[PDB]
Amino acid sequence: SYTNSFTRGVYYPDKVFRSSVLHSTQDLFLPFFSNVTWFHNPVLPFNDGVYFASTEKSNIIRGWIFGTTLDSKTQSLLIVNNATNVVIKVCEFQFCNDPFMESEFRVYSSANNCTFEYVSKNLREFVFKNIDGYFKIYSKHTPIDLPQGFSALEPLVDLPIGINITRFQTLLALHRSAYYVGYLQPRTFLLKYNENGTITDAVDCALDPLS
Amino acid sequence: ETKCTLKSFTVEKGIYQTSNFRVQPTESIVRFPNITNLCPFDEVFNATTFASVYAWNRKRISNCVADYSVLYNFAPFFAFKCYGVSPTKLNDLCFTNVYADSFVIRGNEVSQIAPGQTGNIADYNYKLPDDFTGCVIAWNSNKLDSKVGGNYNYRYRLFRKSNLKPFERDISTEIYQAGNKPCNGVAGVNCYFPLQSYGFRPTYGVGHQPYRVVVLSFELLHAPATVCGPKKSTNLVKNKCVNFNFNGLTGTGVLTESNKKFLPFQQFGRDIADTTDAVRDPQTLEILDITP
Ligand SMILES: *[C@@H]1O[C@H](CO)[C@@H](O[C@@H]2O[C@H](CO)[C@@H](O)[C@H](O)[C@H]2NC(C)=O)[C@H](O)[C@H]1NC(C)=O
Ligand SMILES: *[C@@H]1O[C@H](CO)[C@@H](O[C@@H]2O[C@H](CO)[C@@H](O)[C@H](O)[C@H]2NC(C)=O)[C@H](O)[C@H]1NC(C)=O
Ligand SMILES: *[C@@H]1O[C@H](CO)[C@@H](O)[C@H](O)[C@H]1NC(C)=O
Ligand SMILES: *[C@@H]1O[C@H](CO)[C@@H](O)[C@H](O)[C@H]1NC(C)=O
Ligand SMILES: *[C@@H]1O[C@H](CO)[C@@H](O)[C@H](O)[C@H]1NC(C)=O
Ligand SMILES: *[C@@H]1O[C@H](CO)[C@@H](O)[C@H](O)[C@H]1NC(C)=O
Ligand SMILES: *[C@@H]1O[C@H](CO)[C@@H](O)[C@H](O)[C@H]1NC(C)=O
Repeated sequence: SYTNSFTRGVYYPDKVFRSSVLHSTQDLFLPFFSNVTWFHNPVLPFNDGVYFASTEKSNIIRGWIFGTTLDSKTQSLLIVNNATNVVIKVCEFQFCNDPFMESEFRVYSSANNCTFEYVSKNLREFVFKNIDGYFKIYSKHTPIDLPQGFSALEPLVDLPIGINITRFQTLLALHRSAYYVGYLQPRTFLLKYNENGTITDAVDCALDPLS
Repeated sequence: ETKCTLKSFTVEKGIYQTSNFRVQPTESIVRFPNITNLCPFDEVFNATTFASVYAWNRKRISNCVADYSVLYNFAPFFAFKCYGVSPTKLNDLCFTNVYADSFVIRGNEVSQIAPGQTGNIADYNYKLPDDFTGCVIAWNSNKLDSKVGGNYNYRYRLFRKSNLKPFERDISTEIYQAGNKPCNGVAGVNCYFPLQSYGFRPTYGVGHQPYRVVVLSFELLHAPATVCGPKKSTNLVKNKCVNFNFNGLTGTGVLTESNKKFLPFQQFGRDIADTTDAVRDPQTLEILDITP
């Protein structure tokens, strides 16, 4: 199905503190009141950044996989989380076309030429973007079909990869014993900054004459 | 100065603006970030066992900070020649990735590891392209890689059908066919074993003793931000008009202890009309106001 965001997918455009200052920015945002797919899984496009929310007290959503071909012959990213902790990784892989005791991981079958490694209810939003060989990730965890409210997303990671991306997927923990996808476009927003420096409200300046 | 400002010899009563007073700034404090993830040079230079010439170990270095002042200032280093880059400024020009090959060759063959050379080492085992950019280093290791009675573990190759191409590796062990009659993989006449292990001993002469080698080679294809050399962060002074450089933020002014609270990912603060008025010190992580 499809659902309507209300005011969702606002991230801090960068560092630099700031207080009460209706500051105006031009960037890639998720327009207000948008048409976000609903999923209850397949290869999607990327094309310009991605908003991505989810919900579940258990942890069924166990990371994403990115890239252009999602196989060998070209490089891709892989972001995983077993019951231990996050595992970012960048090799050339061979991905199951449907990749997903407590024994697991039928995700790929190849890990060649690795050029980057790393190891170590609920609503969990993420914004993924990829500019100038850097793959930026913003995120936010707010706990209780989406609802309605405002919550700005704080930057998490920065990866100087160089990787090309055109497609992405998701990873789920099977049964043996809900998520959305928006896209980002170049918009102009008006952000209201608190006195502690947090974004409390915003205005999308391409909605109605009032904006 | 008033007479000069008015261009006259008689000034009538009044009040005249004559010039300006501008405090002067001394010294230039250049702040920056640590080194953190650095180049683990302590392994490629200090392994207990080095590889052989025909099969040289190639270790690559990912995105880190490289401290070459540890290798330049350390040891005798019987030979140290850098070809594309000047040896001193190895800290201001950086590249996408570096590689550090290693092996153990004889003393009087070190002069063959260079762009445009010929010999049993530069044609059959390790060939450096004419467009080299890295910088070779080599030192003596007679006290480690030499056992009385012969050390037969280093195995330079001396027979091959053709000259090696730049930066290739050949570990095959087929039997070299010299004559015109095939030998089907057995020694004999006109068919030889292409490996000729060095007979290292301590009672040799310089030029026949083992000389470990490391060959750093740099590459910068298209990566914007990569491994780079280390910079500096002078001590931070306060309450004096100063010339400062916060990991990129270049400015001038008086620095003062703050009482604002950034969010723990924000570096500097701006005013309305967009001028930098606060920073965070990278090392101690405290907020400081910037007044002109
Ligand atoms: C190469 O490794 C050896 C041993 O791992 C290093 O020798 C150490 O030197 C430090 C500094 O004087 C001493 O505190 C240690 O006790 C030494 N180790 C031993 C086992 O005695 C040597 O410094 C290393 N060389 C380089 C260039 O890193
Ligand atoms: C960068 O290095 C400096 C030291 O060179 C680190 O400063 C240390 O900070 C801790 C606070 O957790 C103090 O307890 C230490 O005494 C400090 N060391 C010195 C020598 O002053 C600084 O923390 C490093 N940067 C980061 C981000 O950790
Ligand atoms: C989203 O777009 C699809 C495209 O056909 C349309 O059917 C659907 O009604 C749209 N949803 C909203 C909320 O506008
Ligand atoms: C979790 O997955 C990563 C992926 O490689 C793996 O390295 C790690 O060992 C896994 N955790 C455990 C406990 O095995
Ligand atoms: C990537 O892997 C393939 C197959 O393992 C190999 O042929 C190729 O040389 C590797 N890439 C590099 C840069 O070595
Ligand atoms: C990404 O793909 C495009 C295809 O149009 C290609 O031109 C570009 O070089 C690729 N990116 C990099 C960094 O090579
Ligand atoms: C954060 O903002 C609230 C309300 O704007 C304020 O009361 C508080 O003092 C600020 N600082 C905190 C919570 O550290």
